[PDB]
Amino acid sequence: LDSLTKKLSTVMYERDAAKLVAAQLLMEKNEDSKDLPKSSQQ
Amino acid sequence: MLCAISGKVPRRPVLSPKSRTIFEKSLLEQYVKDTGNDPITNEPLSIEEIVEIAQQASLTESIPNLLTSLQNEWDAIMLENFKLRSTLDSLTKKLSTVMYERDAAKLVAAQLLMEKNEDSKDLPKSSQ
Amino acid sequence: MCSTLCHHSLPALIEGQRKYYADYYAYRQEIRSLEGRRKRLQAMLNSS
Amino acid sequence: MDGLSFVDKPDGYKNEIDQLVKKEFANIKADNSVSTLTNALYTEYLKQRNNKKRRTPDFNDDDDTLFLEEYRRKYPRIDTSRYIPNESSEVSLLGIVDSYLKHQEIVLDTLLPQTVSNQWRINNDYIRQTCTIVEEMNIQQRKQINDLEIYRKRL
Repeated sequence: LDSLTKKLSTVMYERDAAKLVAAQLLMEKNEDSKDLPKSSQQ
Repeated sequence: MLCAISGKVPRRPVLSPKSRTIFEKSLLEQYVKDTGNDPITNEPLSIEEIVEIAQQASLTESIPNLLTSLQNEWDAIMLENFKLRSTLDSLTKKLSTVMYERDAAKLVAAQLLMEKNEDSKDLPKSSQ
Repeated sequence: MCSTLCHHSLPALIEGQRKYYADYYAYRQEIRSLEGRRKRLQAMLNSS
Repeated sequence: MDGLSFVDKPDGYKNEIDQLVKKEFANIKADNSVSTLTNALYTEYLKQRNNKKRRTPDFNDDDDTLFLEEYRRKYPRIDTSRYIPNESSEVSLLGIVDSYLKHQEIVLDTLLPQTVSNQWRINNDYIRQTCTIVEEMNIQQRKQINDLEIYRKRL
């Protein structure tokens, strides 16, 4: 019971931790688009 | 002050010399005969290896010991372990939802790691 | 939570080197473009 | 793997990232007879009935109530003897066990502190790491933006 709860806890923590990687990554990827688009335009 | 098997408050506690942990004699003596090793550390341990080391106020209304008290004890044992079996089943199901969602995130990161650096690379190339 | 923060420490501490090392190499490439673009400007004075 | 918790100072981003994680999940999709009766008792939600007999009984019964009557006597004498040895000690036996419970309680809350300290101690080490690298990332981005405009102004 408790030995599985350790796996549950470590996962959920690391999941939402890994989830924040995406939030960061997505906004930087987005920044690269408008930058290049507005530059390639002119 | 407690036993490290049942969750008791032992009447004859005995400590093992391989892993310092106090167990109630009956419960540790049973484990060694089942499989001769220490339950916690999984180290070699025998009955001779063990080293031997409480007041409950019986209620004022102490018939009930045969009927009411004994009934409650086997109710409380029954409905707890059943509910504990229910808890173990959900932890394994909620495990599967954890690992799947984790691996789902891994694929996003891997997909976005190719995306970002190539978008950055394109800005470096744009200058030329 | 102790075992959480214990684990969080060990997986995070490794991720940082990888985070930095990526940006470090990302920076190295950026420096090269900077390092060359000057030279073309420098060669404007040679023609004069 | 890397996502700085202390340094990164919204709920919308959690809701956003949840949807992207959700879309990638759309894609992937030892005892004897004792255990049998115990599991059946818990599942059915019914405890086995005990002897509801000693309490009621009835006078002028028969040979059956002659037994039931004689049961009530011996247990009432055992009862009255079982109340005598309790009252002899009285409250001394009770308060002696009350003291044991206070030694048992304080031990738990000592472990609550030991865990509290080491848990905050691990987080304390993480904090410094977060602030170390967060600066280094800040340094990197500044240099990144410098090139970005530098390369333009050369061309």
